[PDB]
Amino acid sequence: IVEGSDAEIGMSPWQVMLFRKSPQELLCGASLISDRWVLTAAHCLLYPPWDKNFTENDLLVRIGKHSRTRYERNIEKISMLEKIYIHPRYNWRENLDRDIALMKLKKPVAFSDYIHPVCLPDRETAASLLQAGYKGRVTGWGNLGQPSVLQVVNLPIVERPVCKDSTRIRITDNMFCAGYKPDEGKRGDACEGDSGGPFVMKSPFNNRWYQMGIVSAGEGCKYGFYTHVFRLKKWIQKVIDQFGE
Amino acid sequence: IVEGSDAEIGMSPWQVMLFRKSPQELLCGASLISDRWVLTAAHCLLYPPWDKNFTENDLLVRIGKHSRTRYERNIEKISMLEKIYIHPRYNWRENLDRDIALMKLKKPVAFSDYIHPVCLPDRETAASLLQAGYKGRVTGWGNLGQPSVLQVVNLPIVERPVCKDSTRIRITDNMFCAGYKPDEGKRGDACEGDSGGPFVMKSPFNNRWYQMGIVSAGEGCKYGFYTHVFRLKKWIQKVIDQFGE
Amino acid sequence: EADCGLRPLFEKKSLEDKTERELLESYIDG
Amino acid sequence: EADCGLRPLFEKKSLEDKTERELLESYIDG
Ligand SMILES: *[C@@H]1O[C@H](CO)[C@@H](O)[C@H](O)[C@H]1NC(C)=O
Ligand SMILES: *[C@@H]1O[C@H](CO)[C@@H](O)[C@H](O)[C@H]1NC(C)=O
Ligand SMILES: [Zn+2]
Ligand SMILES: [Zn+2]
Repeated sequence: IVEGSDAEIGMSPWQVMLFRKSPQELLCGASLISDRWVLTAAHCLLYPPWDKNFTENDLLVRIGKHSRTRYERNIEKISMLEKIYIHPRYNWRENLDRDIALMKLKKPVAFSDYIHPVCLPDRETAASLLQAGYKGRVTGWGNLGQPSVLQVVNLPIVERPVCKDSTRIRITDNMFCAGYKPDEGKRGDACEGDSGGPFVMKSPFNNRWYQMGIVSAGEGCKYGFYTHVFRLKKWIQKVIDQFGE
Repeated sequence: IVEGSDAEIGMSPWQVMLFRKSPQELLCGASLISDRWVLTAAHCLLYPPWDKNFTENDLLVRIGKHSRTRYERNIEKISMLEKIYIHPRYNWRENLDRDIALMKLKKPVAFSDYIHPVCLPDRETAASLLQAGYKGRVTGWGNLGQPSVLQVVNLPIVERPVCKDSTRIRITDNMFCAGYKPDEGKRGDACEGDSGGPFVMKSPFNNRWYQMGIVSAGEGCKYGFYTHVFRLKKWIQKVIDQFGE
Repeated sequence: EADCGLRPLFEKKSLEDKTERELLESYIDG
Repeated sequence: EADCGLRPLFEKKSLEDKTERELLESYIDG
């Protein structure tokens, strides 16, 4: 997270540090939605070009953490994954169409002031807060340059016509984009390593935090893309309802 | 369960043997709906006349059992209760109006071919299968006379006008009743000790088993009453959504 | 929750208990 | 699930983080 700033404690408790088994190395990001359901980006797990064939054994996750380096004892939570699930029609080939994934956990996970999940958006919530001129918050650990604690930057959602012209890739509608125009002088964008992490918005209605997207490709280190979670909700609920036992 | 018969294995896997701590004694029945949510009758827990002030510490439950006496090892499951919740407007005084309760479990519980929950009924499901001339299945361990295994009897739902005339108590609409008319010669009714246990119906639509009621007062050892689960669903969902972490 | 009320030894096994038919005998509209 | 997206150190504590206001500055119809 570039030109970010330090989160205070329990400001995104649905944050999850997706942290590969051997060797000992931070991977992407991820997000907690149920007490066994982590939401992340597929190119974390699946992406032929960088040898990426990540299976359920091979990674753990770390839930309810501030610092990247250290270990909080009895504060944070070490979790294995009982199953991964990449999206069926997921297009690594072209434009990361449907860059989205789910990872069931081994055991369930108890909640605390530091661990807690995020709400997934409903109808009103997603065609109300997604907008021209509105911001959400992308939280993440990737480069500066390295941050001893979890970062948190707030970025503004770039108009459909504008992402399109600015980038070379064909954006589908199962993504949106965000990042500051060079116009102002607020620089700020998800760096690479912050992939899979939650774009969040605080509903003015119920005061609830909602994941609208997932860092698909931040770049930072132009506008960062995100998979348009809401426009792939129908998928999530098929996977959760059917497995998840 | 009188004039019953033996269940085969995993025929009601949402059955739960509500089994008091000291001394070692079967209590009512109960039913599994979520992986931390047991559904039972309040007069199991709360009923001034028979000294009944049962608190969360004082009882465990036993999930995924056939035999009453014995112990199936690695088959069944020993569970404590992290919290009870009697219904707020529950009337022990008069006619057991709203005889219904919920018991959160200590830890969560893994599912098996022998443990599994039951579906709670929706709109169609409850004004479609509740009826004049329709039966469900009340499963239970109480007297014969004692049954070395879990019993299972199927009884028919007695018309509104008929329960009323036959009994002395004012039946509310937050109950219905079932048991055979003396007319036929099929005797059969929930005995006392089978309280709190599930009245179930197999939906002809989705082939799904639904709890419509809870043995409120079987008597057996006249028509057995049941709390009209559906007409108190709204309550369940308030309790589950709000606590249950 | 969502896979509920389907006994793993029966409706997932495509089997039927001794007396579940009995129930279905007593429904069906007209 | 149902108590989601309410951080126990903030929205249950009736508090607000440094920059959550910032977000709310950028909405509201007209
Ligand atoms: C990943 O590897 C597995 C077996 O090691 C294989 O079945 C699969 O085809 C590979 N997947 C991709 C997307 O290359
Ligand atoms: C049960 O006992 C507790 C304390 O031992 C008391 O607060 C409560 O009033 C009693 N409840 C009933 C229903 O008698
Ligand atoms: Zn199952
Ligand atoms: Zn909570």
